[PDB]
This record gives sequence, structure tokens and C-alpha cells, in this order.
Amino acid sequence: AAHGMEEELVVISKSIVNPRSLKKPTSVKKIQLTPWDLSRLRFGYLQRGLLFHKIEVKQLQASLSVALDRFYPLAGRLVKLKNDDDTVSFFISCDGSGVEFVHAVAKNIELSDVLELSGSVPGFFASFFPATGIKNYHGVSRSLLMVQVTEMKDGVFIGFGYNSTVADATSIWKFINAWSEICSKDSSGSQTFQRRLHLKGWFFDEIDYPIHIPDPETKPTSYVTTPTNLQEKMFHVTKENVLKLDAKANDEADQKISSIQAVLAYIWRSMVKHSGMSREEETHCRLPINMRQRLNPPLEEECFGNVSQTGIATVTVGELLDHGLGWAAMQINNMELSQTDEKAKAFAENWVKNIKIPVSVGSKDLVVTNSHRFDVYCNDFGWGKPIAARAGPPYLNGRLVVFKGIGEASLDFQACLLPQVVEKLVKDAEFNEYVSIV
Amino acid sequence: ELVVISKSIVNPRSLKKPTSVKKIQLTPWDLSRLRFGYLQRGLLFHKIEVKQLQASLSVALDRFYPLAGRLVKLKNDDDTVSFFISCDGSGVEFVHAVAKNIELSDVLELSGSVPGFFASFFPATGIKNYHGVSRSLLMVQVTEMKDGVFIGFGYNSTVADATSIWKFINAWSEICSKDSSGSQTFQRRLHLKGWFFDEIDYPIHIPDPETNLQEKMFHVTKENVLKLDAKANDEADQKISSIQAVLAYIWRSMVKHSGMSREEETHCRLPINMRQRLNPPLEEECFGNVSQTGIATVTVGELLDHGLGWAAMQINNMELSQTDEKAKAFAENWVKNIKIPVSVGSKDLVVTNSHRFDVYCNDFGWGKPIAARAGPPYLNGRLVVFKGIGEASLDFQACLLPQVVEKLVKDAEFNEYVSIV
Repeated sequence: AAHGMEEELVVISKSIVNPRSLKKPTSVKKIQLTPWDLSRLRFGYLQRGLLFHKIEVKQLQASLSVALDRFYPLAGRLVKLKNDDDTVSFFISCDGSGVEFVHAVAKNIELSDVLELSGSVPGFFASFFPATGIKNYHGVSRSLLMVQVTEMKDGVFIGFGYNSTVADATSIWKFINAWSEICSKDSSGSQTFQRRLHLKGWFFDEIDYPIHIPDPETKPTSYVTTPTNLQEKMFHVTKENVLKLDAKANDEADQKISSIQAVLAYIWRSMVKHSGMSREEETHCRLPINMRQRLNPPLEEECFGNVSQTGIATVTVGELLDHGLGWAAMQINNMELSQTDEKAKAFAENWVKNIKIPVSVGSKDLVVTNSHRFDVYCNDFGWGKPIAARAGPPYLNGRLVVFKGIGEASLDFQACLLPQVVEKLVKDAEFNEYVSIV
Repeated sequence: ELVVISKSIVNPRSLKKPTSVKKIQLTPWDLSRLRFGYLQRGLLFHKIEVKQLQASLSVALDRFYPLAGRLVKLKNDDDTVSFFISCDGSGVEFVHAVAKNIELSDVLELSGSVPGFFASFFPATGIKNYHGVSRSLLMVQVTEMKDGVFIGFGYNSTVADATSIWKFINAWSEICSKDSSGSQTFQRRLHLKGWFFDEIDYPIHIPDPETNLQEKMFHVTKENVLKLDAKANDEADQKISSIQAVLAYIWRSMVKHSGMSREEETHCRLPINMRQRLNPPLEEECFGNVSQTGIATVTVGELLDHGLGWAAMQINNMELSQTDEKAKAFAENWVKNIKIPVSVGSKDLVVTNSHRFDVYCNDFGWGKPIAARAGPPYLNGRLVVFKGIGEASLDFQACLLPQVVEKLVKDAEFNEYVSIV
């Protein structure tokens, strides 16, 4: 960290990285957007990143070209059509427009600043991500994937932002795995097996595309947000404590509760306990759901695209605090269970007809993002595995990014909370018994 | 449990024994530890291939040939005995084993009663230094895990200190990284420490040398390390180092929950590399045991009644105390009034290893290690220091009484600066 109020970030270059292919691509494929994708058009790009001891920018960029040739949708652009019925529609044109690639240097930032998230929000770390402020419908003129490699005093950070309409976290991490593999072996891709990309396709039989929707450019606001200062903290849960929380939750639960469910419920209760909310207030836990294996027929984890949804468990603060860990875990589990193919199909068909169910969320929710199932440490670009995975902006109170620990059986969380709540958690003896706050 | 797949003796690659075998004489430091057990440390990895590890070890032993030698015990005419090191190339014990039910998280999050499952990952458990007459001066065990590999090693403190063992590990990892066969490896010649006590004859004549502890990992962020450094340099007249401040804080907090009487004497023992402190100084790359234990002594009353800066200054004064003259006097003393203990220290803070060693530079070719750990023997108050992954973070492997552990977890201020895993 640099001394003073200002941190130096020098942008060494900004360029467009186009795919590379051996073979001749003849046609421009089009990917149609489902109601899931269209509902997220006004959301901001999702931003994540990996920390390394060493990265060679030249080889990284070269390998990125090949990886983009293989994951071609990430190199395309959104196309917006104006229909004759006053509506608009959107699709993805896989035209190889390319990916925005930024090379920057933060000479005074070191590994420990990123490992410990030493500042406040936005602080220095926000600058490490290239898609801050970009909304998904900006993909008509901005790349669907943006990459920023930032040289640090003693390391290198690779941050990326991606357009939700083109991929979910699963597909993005598959892309990162392939990119790393390519960079490790040979940057030209000669020595890395090329595989055909299996796209999610269109699983909404009774919905025609493109879907006509009101122009989002003139659409009124849907959500209300209240700006505030926030603080990020890293939480670590050891194998031993994960298992203790699992045992306790299943001891108080009627249904079988997963380890991750138990830990998430514990963190949810502990945050609500110190949030200062009143008992009658509503609190929610928001959870990403990979629908690939829920759909009928089911798709494989290899399927490319956004096949994910957000499930929401709703309770009152009083309910959550008056009940035990098992009860909150059961709330999460029930919310997860209720995501079915029939209901997804019905809700999409209704959404097309403007028959919707308003999502009710609060400013004090637990907003779980990422997944303990992603192996973030397999992303060795050729100079060693990363030493950490991190999330970037945008920020909001209650965000909890889940990362599989270095040890298979452990968990890391990047939490975004009010400074007062962090202060209260730091002083919570029981919470610090089970969770280690960095 | 744990299954041994193979056991080997690894000799130097370019083994050429000369007309005369080189002899290394042992100083009072080396001899005072003859009764102690082998020191054992290890590195955790995602992947290690054993064949290239073995070949690179053979190559590295060409340069670090003393590690392939043996202790030799002589019976003197005055009924005393003496010891020296014969660099005869006898070889290093190399054990390949498998523990399929142990995973990375178990070793990363080391915690529990000792000795436990982890003790079996180290090859020199129960071996004393004077056993070096028939056992190798360095022993290696690579234990395959469910999802990783541990390389544990034990070494005889008569032939090397932590500094030169870690430099040997660095060289070994470099060789295995870039040329495992040694086909293309040309190594600088080893510089031995030699004899720097001219008022002492060698070989020195000596008499023949022959609790439910728990282990826990502590982590100190760069954030809290700087906080402790500042809080110590505020309460101190003399410049205090970050490590001194952190050690002093851990000392006082352990003393506070030790249940000792205010009038009891407590000590902090610290390894001191004497290479630069001897007059004339020896080269930093000098191979051998050139380290001594410095001791800071206070009353439990004195320590608890003063602040962090005072304990830090005690440690710093102890360190400033470690002069050539002092080392000169200790040696002359010891040979007239020999002292070869078996322990002495279970109510002290026994700091071992050094934040100065770069744990994570030891990439053998399949990636940097994800952790460094210590093995047996176990000793109440042992505090093994490891450089953190970051720039100024610290990791500690602590052996403590269960009752002290429980008191430490409830210590709010302690957990504010120190993360107990």
C-alpha cells in the first residue's frame, strides 16, 4: 500500500484481442437470449480475478486469442433490433469483434494488500477490474468479456468482467481453465486439445425467439439503492469447523443439510444478529442455482451459456434469530429444492407475456455469489497456481463470495459489510470460534 | 494408517571418494546438542514425482556432501569420547510412503493433540543426534496424500543449522526444477565453517552422551504485524523490529495464561545466526551449524507488569548480547565444565526456525509449496516461525498445554491481533 490518500495506477496499454483460428470461419453464429438472459440486461458486469506471483503479459495475451477462438461467444457482441411493434429484441452475434484487454501497473500494491483486502471500499482494489459501471446491454458496443492484467510490486493480478447474458460463473470458470491450460502448454494452442463448444441452446420449447421486450433504454427504474461506505473482509472456515457446523445444523434439522448450507446459514444468522435491524424486518438469502441438472432434459456442466438463476429464501429477522442454525439451513435447503423445470418453464412463458412475480429483496440480505464447487486453483497459466481468487465491484452490503479453500475441505468467503457490522463480528466470540477473520 | 512403499540410500551423483575423507570437527555448540532429537521440518505440495526428487537429491548431495556423511565416535585414552563428521558419502535415507486418508486441509489446518497423525510423516522421530554414527545426517520422507504430497526431513544439528538446511533445500529444489538428472548442473563448491575457536583444542574430549501437548497454527496478518510493531516502538526507546514485537506479544500473552507465580522466572529462547557476529565474521553461505540459542530472562511479574515495548526491548537486548566475545566465553566455559542436556525448557517460549527463510521459493518443478510445517519432537512452548505468503505476514506452529490453549482462545485482545486456526 502506498503512503497517503492516493494510490498510483498506470495504464500501460489498452487493446482489442481478436480470436485466432487455424481454420476458416465462414458463418457468423447467432445465440438467442432467453427470458433469464433478458431479465439481466440492466445488471452490471460480474467481475472476478486471480492473484499470482508471476505472469508474462505477452504470452497471456497470445493464449487469450486462442482461448477466445475456442470460446467464441465471449468474443462476439450484442445486437439490438427494433421491431415494428414498438418493441426491441436482442441476440449475440459471434462476430469475433474481440475482447478489451488492459495492461496496468500498481507499483506500490503488494500481495498482502490483495490477500487481506487491506483497504476500504472502493479503495485501491476496485481499480484492478476493467468492467466497473458497465451494464450488460452495453454489450452492443463493449466486449462481452474484459480483461485487465495489473502488475503489482511482488505479483500480478488478472481481473475480468463478463456479461451475464452470455455466460454464468460456471461457463466463465471453464473458459478461465481452458485459457490457463493453453497458456501453460503452448500459446499458439498447438499442444492443447481443441474441443467443440457445446452451447446451452434453447430449452424453452413453447417460447419463440427473438423475444420482443420493451426498450430497456427508456425503461423506468426497478430497484432502489442507497449508497454507503462498505468494508470487505476475508473469512476462513476450516475443515474441522465446517464439519462442526454441519453436525450442529443436521442435529437441529429435519431434512439432510449440506456442509455449505450449514456454513451459509451460520454466516447469515451471525450477520443478521449484528445488523441492527428490527425483529419484524424482512431478511433474505440469495443463492445462485445452476439449473443444468434441474432442467428436463438435463444439460452437462460443459454446456456453455447462462443456465443459472437466483433463488431467494425469505424470513423475518425475529424468526431467524429466535430459531437455531438448523432452521436457517432448512430455509436455504427448501429454497434450493423448490427450483424445478416445470416452474422455470411456466415462469419464462409468463415473463414473455409480462406476467411476472416481483422479486422482493432488501439492503440487508445475504447475497451469496460464486460457488464452493469451482476449483479456482487449477488455473495455472504456466508460472504456478494462483494464491487467491477475489471479487471486484460492484459492491453491496451483504455480498458473500464463496471460494473453495486451498484445502479441498475448507472454505473462504469474501464478505462485503457495513463497518459497524464488521466491528460487531470481530467482537463476537462464538462467531470467531467457528470462523477465522483475516 | 501409513504405508511405506520404498526405502533407499541416496549417495552423491558424482561420487568419487578421495584418498582422504574430509573430516569436520565439532564445536561446543554442536556437542551440546548430541542428546537432542533430530530437527524435523517439511513442505506441502500439490504434486511431487519421487524419481526426479531422488535424482535431484543425489545431484545436490554432490555439493552438500557433509549431509551424506556420518558421525564417528572415538574412545579416547582418558576414557572420554570424541565425535567428528566423516564425509564418506555413506548416503541419505530416503523413504517413500503413502497416507491415502490424509488430505491437504489436515496439514494446512494443523491442530490437535500431539503426537498425532502428522508425526508419522517425518522420518527421524525418536532419533538422537548421537545416532548419526549409524544413521544418516539427513533423512527424507515423501508421503503421498489423498490430494497432495508432503516432503518431510530430519537433520542432525551437529552437521547443520536451519540456515544451511534451508539453503540446501533451495538448491535441491532448483536442481529438480531445472535439471533433475544433473546432466547440466554445475555447482559452486561448498565453503565449510571451519574452526574459529583457537583457544580450544579439537577434538574436544567429552563424556559419552549415551504431558498432553496440543499443536495449533497462528497467523498474523501484515495489518496486525504493523500494528504490533507500532505499539512496541511507541513504548520503546530503542528501535524494535516487527518480529521482535510480535514475538514479545506472543510471549506476554502465553505468560499471562501460564498459571505461573509472579516471582517465577520465564525465558524466551531465540535462534541466533552467529555468522556475522563472530570476529572475524564468516561468509553467509558458510555451511555448518553456526547458530546459538540466545536467552532473555525475566520474572513473570516483571513481564506482566510492563508493556509490549518492554518485552520487545528485553528480546532486543538479549539479541544485542550475542557477541563474538560471548560466544568465545561460552565455548571456553563449556569445554571445562561440559554441558550436554537432554531438555531444559518447558516453561519458556522456545522460538525455532526463522522468519528470514523463504518457505515458498522451494519449487521442485511442479509448483511452489503451499505450507511449511514442523514435526516431532514436541515441547511445551515451542513456537516455529514461518514467513507468510504475503510480504510481512507471519505463521507460527505452537505447542502448548490444552489449558493454555483454551485460555488463549478466549483472550479477545489476543485474537484481535493473532488468528488462531
